Amino acid sequence: MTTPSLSSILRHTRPIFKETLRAARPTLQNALPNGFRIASESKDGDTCTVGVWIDAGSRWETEKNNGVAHFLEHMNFKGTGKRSRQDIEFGMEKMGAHLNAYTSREHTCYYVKCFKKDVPEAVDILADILLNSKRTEQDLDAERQTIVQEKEDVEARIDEVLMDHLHSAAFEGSGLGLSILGPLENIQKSITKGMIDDFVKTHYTGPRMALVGSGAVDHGQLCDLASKYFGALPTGQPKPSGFTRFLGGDKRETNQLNPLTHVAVAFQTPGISHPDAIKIKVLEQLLGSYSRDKGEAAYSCFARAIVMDFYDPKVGQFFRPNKAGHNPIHSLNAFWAPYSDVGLLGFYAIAEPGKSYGHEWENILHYAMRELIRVSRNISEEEFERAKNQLKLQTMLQLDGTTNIADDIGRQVLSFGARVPLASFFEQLDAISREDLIRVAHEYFYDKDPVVAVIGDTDNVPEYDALRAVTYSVDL
Amino acid sequence: EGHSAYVALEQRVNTRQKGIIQRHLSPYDVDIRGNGFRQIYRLGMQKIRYFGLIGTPCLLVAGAYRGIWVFCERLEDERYWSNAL
Amino acid sequence: NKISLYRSYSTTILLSPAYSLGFCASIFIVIQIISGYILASNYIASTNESFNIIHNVIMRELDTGWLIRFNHINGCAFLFIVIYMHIYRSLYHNSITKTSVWIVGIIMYILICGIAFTGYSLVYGQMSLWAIVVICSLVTAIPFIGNKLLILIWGGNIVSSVTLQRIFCIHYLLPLLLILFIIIHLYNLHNVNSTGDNYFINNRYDRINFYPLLLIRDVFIGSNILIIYNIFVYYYSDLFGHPDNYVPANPLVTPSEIMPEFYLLPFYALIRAIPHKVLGIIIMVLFLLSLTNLYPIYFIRFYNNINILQRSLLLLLLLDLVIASKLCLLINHYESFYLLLILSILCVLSHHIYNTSFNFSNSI
Amino acid sequence: MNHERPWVFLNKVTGKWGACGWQPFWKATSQSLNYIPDNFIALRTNGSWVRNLWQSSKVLDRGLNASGYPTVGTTDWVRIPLDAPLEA
Amino acid sequence: ATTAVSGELLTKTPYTRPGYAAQWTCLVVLFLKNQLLMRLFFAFVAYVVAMKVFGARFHVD
Amino acid sequence: MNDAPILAKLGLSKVNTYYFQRRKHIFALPITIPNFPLAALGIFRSTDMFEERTLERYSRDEREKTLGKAALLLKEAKEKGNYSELVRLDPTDPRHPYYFEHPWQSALKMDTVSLTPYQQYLRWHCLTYRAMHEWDRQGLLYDDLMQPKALATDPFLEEAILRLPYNQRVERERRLSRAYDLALRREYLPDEDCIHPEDDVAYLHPYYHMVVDEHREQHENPVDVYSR
Amino acid sequence: LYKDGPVYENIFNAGISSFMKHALTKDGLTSSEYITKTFLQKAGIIVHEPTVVNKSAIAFTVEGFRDTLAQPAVADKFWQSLLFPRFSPENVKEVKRLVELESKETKRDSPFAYLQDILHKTAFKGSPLGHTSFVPAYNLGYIDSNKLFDRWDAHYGFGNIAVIATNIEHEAVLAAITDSAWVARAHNKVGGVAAPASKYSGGEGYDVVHRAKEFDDQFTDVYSTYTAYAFKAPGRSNLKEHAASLVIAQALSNAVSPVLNTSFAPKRLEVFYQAYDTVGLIGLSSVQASNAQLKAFKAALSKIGTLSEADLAVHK
Ligand code: HEM
Ligand code: HEM
Repeated sequence: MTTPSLSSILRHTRPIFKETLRAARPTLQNALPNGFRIASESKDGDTCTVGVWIDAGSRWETEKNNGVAHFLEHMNFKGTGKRSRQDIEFGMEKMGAHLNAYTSREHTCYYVKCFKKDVPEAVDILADILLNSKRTEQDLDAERQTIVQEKEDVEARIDEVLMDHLHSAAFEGSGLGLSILGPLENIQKSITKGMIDDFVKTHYTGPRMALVGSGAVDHGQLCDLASKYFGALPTGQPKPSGFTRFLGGDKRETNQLNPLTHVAVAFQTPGISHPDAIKIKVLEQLLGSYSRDKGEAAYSCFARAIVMDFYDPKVGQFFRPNKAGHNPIHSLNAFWAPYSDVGLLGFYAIAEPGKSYGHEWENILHYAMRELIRVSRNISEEEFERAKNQLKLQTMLQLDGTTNIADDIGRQVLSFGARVPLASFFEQLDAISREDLIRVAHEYFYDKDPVVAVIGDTDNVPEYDALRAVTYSVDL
Repeated sequence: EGHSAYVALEQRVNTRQKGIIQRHLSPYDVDIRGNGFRQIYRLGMQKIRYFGLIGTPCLLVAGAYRGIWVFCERLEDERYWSNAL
Repeated sequence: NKISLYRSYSTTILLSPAYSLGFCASIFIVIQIISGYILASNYIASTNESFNIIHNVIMRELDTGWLIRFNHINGCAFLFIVIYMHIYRSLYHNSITKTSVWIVGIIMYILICGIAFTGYSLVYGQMSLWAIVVICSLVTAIPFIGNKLLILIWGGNIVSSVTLQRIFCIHYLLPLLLILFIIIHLYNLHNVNSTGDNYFINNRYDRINFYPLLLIRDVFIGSNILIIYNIFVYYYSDLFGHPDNYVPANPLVTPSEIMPEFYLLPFYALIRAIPHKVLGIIIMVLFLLSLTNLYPIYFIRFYNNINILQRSLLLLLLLDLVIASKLCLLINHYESFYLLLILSILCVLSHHIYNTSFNFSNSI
Repeated sequence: MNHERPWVFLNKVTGKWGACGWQPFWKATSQSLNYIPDNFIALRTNGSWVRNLWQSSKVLDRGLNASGYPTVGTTDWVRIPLDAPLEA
Repeated sequence: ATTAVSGELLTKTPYTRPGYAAQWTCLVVLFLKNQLLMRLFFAFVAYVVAMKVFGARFHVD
Repeated sequence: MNDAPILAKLGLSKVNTYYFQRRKHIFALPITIPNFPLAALGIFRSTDMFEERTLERYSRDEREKTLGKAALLLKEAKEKGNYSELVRLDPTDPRHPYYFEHPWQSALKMDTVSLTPYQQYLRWHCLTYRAMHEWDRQGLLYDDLMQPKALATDPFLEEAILRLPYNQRVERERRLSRAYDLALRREYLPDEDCIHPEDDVAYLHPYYHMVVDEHREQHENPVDVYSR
Repeated sequence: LYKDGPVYENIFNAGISSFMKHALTKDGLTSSEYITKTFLQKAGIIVHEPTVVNKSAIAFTVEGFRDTLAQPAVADKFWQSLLFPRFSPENVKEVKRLVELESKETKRDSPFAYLQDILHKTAFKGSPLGHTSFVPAYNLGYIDSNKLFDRWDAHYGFGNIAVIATNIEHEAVLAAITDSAWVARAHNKVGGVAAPASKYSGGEGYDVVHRAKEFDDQFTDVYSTYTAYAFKAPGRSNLKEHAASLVIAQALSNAVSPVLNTSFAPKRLEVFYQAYDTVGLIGLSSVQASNAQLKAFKAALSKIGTLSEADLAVHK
């Protein structure tokens, strides 16, 4: 390597962050006397996304009907009293559109992307499937095998299996810690028409449903259609308000034949509607993310602390140098999963298992927990500013396209009761204090019980007890 | 020996060696007197020159200390011989 | 598998005969251990029987108890001589780069000084008693808790039978810890290997098997040094000693000159050259601590080569230490030697062992 | 300091409303001559919430169907924000 | 043995290895510049300390 | 020096930096041991003027010189469009921005008119003190004797050796093994094989310096004050 | 956009562009990888992994607020990267590791992407579009700093670089990429590279891999066979024919994919239309394909052929 490196001698120019704030049309919202909500954000264009967001996921199941939400999702597409499955598909095809159904732990949505001239027909089909769909036993028995195949397919996604493990470990004894699809024995035998009908009756109520429109749409037309179709929904009982206890612990799946090891460590945080929501988001952006293509170019104190020990020569006075052959980290990502009651804030690390009985994962978790303690004690102003700017950009990056905007509108309407204007959100983001952020970090990280999920060669990943002993330091 | 610090060092620093030919004779075919007098002479001369080099500062300082020692010794002899103690 | 025995450890070919000093020191450690174990089997520690049981029981009731005692004495003296040569060679060849080996060696040196002192205390003679008294008078200069400390060391206001018994237990115990430290010394060395005459990084083709060539060389050098050793045992048995230790201890009388053994004299000089007792204690502690290499710990430090100027300065250090020992003994009668004593001590304290690469840097 | 902007509680079954907010308070001592306190109940605002409350009083007392607003725990009270005037 | 800026190798300047007298002189001068003043200063300090602190006299009568 | 015309056209000095070495501090801190007490402080220092002086690479003047030479290379590349060639010169090429010369490589052919008496002494000392160690009679180069140790390794040094071209690494190792074989008998190469002072090239110091700079790069542009 | 890719390689350089994909993003002469990426990442800019677009160019893409991208420092860093490379051996070793991982992961986790690679390799047999997008095993040892520098010299020239922006006013962009001193310090040269055209075989034809013996079965699919049935279609050269091909591809895709999509619907089919300059492919990639299925697909395409103006309105 005879070529010199002038970057070590030169004076480099630092780019600075300067945000762009385009004023979007305000999100209008109305509510029928039934309580069904109607939210709409209009923008110049030729295509619009129209959907229904429902506030009933798999969070409300007691292991006797686990997966009934997904069964219901599959059953809504099998025909209604008026139309058949062939008729619904024909209507969608004539409109040249696709009807997408998505089911999560605390939200479901059925949405259609169409032209502005197909809005009434799309809303008609949505109401038809949601309200008037007949769910007979025969069809229920004809979808069991397709759902079994879907279960077997989703069991093969390592990231999804890892997050399911994390939730099963964290929330045991409540539906929030159950898998979306449910046990195989439940898919094949237990779930029944009675369970599906009970779920629909209990959770598809007026005040827990919203009709969302994004793009070239008319709010008045949407309101008229919503009154026409969704005005008869019952004002059923309120959303259940129970206590979901967080259980620190570990869920470790051993598979020594896997090429990569996935380790997620999470801590309990308050819900999404807590005033600490923005501070937790800023913390998530403070920990940052790292990908292997960056090498040593990690922009956060966290990822960097975990990466530079595989480039450090580790020369000591009385010991031989111990430098890693290569950097084994595939990726590091900070995540926050919130829910109306609770939350999981943590990191997700993917790296090679390494030599058996090595020290790679010991070092990774050592430095990860040290950085958590450090941010609990002190945070620098420059990194605070970096985190806030990155939160601004990340919040803006999620609003690409009418479908994404509609998804954001629906989720915020179901969670906070109304969409928070971006400016308003940003107004609350420049009022955060470094001391407040430090207090939030110390409240939930220091000397707390974490939940760990591991998939891969658990021969090298430290066990829970050790991990519980590194959330605090003797010096403090 | 394979798990030793010097072996680790040689593996880190040195390349994979190639093109080295070594010839060894069994000691039963080597005369113990073979290179004796020549080596005695050469090593004696080398050590004489080297010690002449590195011993000079010590010689100079020892000379100064000898001067001081003589002065102090005869001063104390004079002190004792005159009951000045 | 004899072949597997040959190749279990390999060294450089540049091991000149000067690299057998460790083996000679091992020989003398073995001699001291065996002789001391035989002596202790005939020894009673008290102010009424100690001196008598050495000169009237050990040396006159056994067949060669005198020979055992002379072995113990002259083996201590020669162990110290060989250790000093070992240290001087290590400094000459810049062996401070072997950090583990050097630190363990310094620990062993301090331990051996302690062992020799406590052993010399067991012959309850005039010199033993009064050396104990002088060293403890050094002890009582500690601020605040000195006097009480002294009592705890002596178990009383004077040296007595309990003092001799605890000294005997210490003298018995310490050499075995010294054996363990020798084992650690060798373990670290075999981890990092030997320097040789010059430092090179060698692959297996440039190295040679340790066994049996270096064992045979060690036997040869050991036999020669044992000839030299036994010349002193049988014909100069009392050359490394002071005759006043053949006078039974008299607490009411102090000797004309209290002088320690030749191998502790340099330390004694450091006490005579510093008028303030507390300052002398502090400087002795700093001297011993500074012989080590325990600082810096987390600052990047590495070692460069050694040159002719450094070797000449090392010879000068030897000269200064010898002069300081002789002068510190001579100052009792002649007061004009304080000049040369202080000059030599100051020269000793200003000798560079490690060339600080931090000598050269730039300011902000 | 950064707390919630003032809101309006409204009880459904009883049909009775009322404003509310977070009042900071500190131990009394000497004041400052060169300082007129900023807006502390509604931080970082031009104090329009008073105007919104005044305008919305007629709407609320007349009877408002607030089924589209979040509740407060398990009680019969719902929170109406005073960011913008209430017309419904 | 390094090339010139133009890329060619020039003729080495003639050189006769310094002799033993030159080496000995170099070592003596180096030692003197390293420690002559230091040791003179230490001698002075020792004289002052001995003549004042320890009470050495250095003269008779 | 062979770099003299380049150093002159940039307004720098045609004289080696071995001259101009000077002491600026009284205490040599951090205090390092093993060292006898006073010598630990560093009030009195013993040097033979052949020390490395690596920490003096952290200076603005050295950076200015390096960037001046780099600018000359880039200007030539723009003129002729041989960029790759010019950024792949051997560090022993005087046009390289990191070219380094040992003092004795220019002592026999130096002007010496712009030299003070102390610097003339330094020149004479450099030549004769090189002659005093007899590594030239062992067929070695000075840079061959910079070898890493097993414990308390010189990190830069190790890396500096891995940056060398393969053939030059092999030649260095072969020179070391030949010197080892010679040292077994304390033999010297034939007098006609003595290394000329101008042949004792500093072929490893440019790599050493480049490694030092690259390692300090991330320290002067930290991600955050508390990062690692 | 930097002009280099598989279409410019030969059988002895196969995969070299992949090294160029990463080598340019590693340490350069005037700015290392640490200096650039961190400086961009701490400025609220998302730095994407470089990609090969149409087997003929490498895109280095950056995403962020327009005001942050309009400043002349981001463009300056990209200019530094592209004009003053270093190609250090240790960086090349890192790039070798990265390309090995990319090939292996795409084979294991993106069987359809690997199938596309095979489809092109055998589709355009003796033509530039049939070169491999992944480094073949042998070349993993062969490509090094000297080869990278030779390729960089061959491909050097401002004519091989383009700038593309999507939410920045044009003038601002011109104000950003023209304020660089490094552009003024670089050899001024317009150097173009050209590649020949292509023909089309593909085939009843086969790349054999025993996946069940290569990967662990739990978290990847190892019991499936990937069949791509493809036909020749027009490229982007003629806009009318390209739009017609887009309509045909959408008609085929909608007639095969489910209309009502659920959350966890598996991926079993894909209707692809890869369009190039003057040539393209349109086809169906599937698992556990069958003769009946492929005959039905061909018949559906033929039926699409006979549609009238009125029947073409829905698909349009
Ligand atoms: C466990 C091993 C040892 C035991 C049991 C032991 C035991 C004894 C005993 C009982 C004495 C008093 C008898 C006498 O003075 O002749 C003595 C004296 C002595 N020992 Fe040891 N000793 C041991 C190791 C050592 C070592 C390693 C040294 C240091 C080289 C040492 C140095 C001395 C000295 C200097 C004396 C007094 C010499 C004299 O009598 O004038 N001993 N030892
Ligand atoms: C009981 C006293 C001691 C014994 C028995 C002892 C024993 C040994 C032995 C057997 C070796 C390996 C053989 C050799 O190279 O000579 C050795 C090496 C060494 N010892 Fe000691 N040692 C002692 C005291 C010391 C002391 C006080 C030091 C000073 C710190 C020291 C420092 C070293 C060093 C540096 C080496 C390695 C030298 C080199 O190969 O470069 N030793 N010792």
